[PDB]
Amino acid sequence: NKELDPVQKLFVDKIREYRTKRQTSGGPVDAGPEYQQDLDRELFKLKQMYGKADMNTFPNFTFEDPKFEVVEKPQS
Repeated sequence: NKELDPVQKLFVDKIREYRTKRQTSGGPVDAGPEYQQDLDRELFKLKQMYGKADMNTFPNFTFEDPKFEVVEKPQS
């Protein structure tokens, strides 16, 4: 495997589907027409956490799913 197996690709195409929604028209970074470099850097951070987390925290990379509904109330 060079740098993308027959599946990992779907991942990069998943973080660009959940972050894309957050974009809308007002978020982090200038968010210009090619801010993708700021969106990939954020999603790229996951691959780093998954490398040590072993996907033990995320049942299937959610970051939006309702599964988060566990303790919604505290400021945090």
